[PDB]
Amino acid sequence: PIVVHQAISPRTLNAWVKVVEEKAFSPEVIPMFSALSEGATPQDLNTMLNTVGGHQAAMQMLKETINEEAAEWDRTHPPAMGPLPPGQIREPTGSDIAGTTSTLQEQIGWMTHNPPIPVGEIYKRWIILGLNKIVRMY
Amino acid sequence: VNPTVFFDIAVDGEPLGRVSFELFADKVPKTAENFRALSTGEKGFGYKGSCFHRIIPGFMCQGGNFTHGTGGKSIYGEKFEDENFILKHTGPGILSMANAGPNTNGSQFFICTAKTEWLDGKHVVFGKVKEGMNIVEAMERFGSRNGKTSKKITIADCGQL
Repeated sequence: PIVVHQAISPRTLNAWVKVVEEKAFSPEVIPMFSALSEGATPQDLNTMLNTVGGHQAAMQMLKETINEEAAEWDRTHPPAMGPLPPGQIREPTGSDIAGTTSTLQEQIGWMTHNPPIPVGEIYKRWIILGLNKIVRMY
Repeated sequence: VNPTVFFDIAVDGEPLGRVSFELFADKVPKTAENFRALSTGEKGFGYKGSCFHRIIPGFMCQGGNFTHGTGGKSIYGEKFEDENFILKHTGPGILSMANAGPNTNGSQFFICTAKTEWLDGKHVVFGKVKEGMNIVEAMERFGSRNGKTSKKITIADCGQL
């Protein structure tokens, strides 16, 4: 979370892992995810998702949704013509928002830009859409 | 081997001055040729009457979007590959290709008004100002940190010398 970056709490991860594993909490998976990822960077979100052992098929299915949303973002957000001014980094691509091709420092730069480029919140939306599919299926 | 081209620049339709460029055909022939042919209008379209739509003081003056925001077209199709990155952005006067990422060259270009080393390996340098750098310097004052210009800066005429 941005608060300066601060590591995600150990027991935020706890909450999460223990909310994924237990079926009685299935309806609260999405709300729990939302509550446990407040101010999260994409790196934080990936760390949280990837901390879960024993749900590989579900996690692969989520990644497919994420990758689809990343490509849809790119379709509707063509990159701006450079050259980039000094001190300025690119507008984020879909893979940047998902944290695959961006660094923590780039993510922080976007999220604390004035006005904010809220890459954490955007990614969170994609993950939630994916979690809907997996709550439905798995 | 290396052709020379000129722009006659105008500010709100009033003549400002001539800027000439040496194009580095010897090192980036494909990129040189695109800019050369767009300058003469010999394909039936090109830079004549286009504007410098993005000027950032202390950085660069950008133009060559003669189709209207990512617009313009090369003489080879809409986009072409980065030819090489042999030449560097060493100082004011450097003429280099604008792009929206790797291998996305079209018609847009920029003139450096400072040393811009962080663009090395990302934008293809293909020429330099020969005469008229003081005109480029004057053009800078019409820009903003935004890039938005305060006046219509246009290429009233252009061609090969």
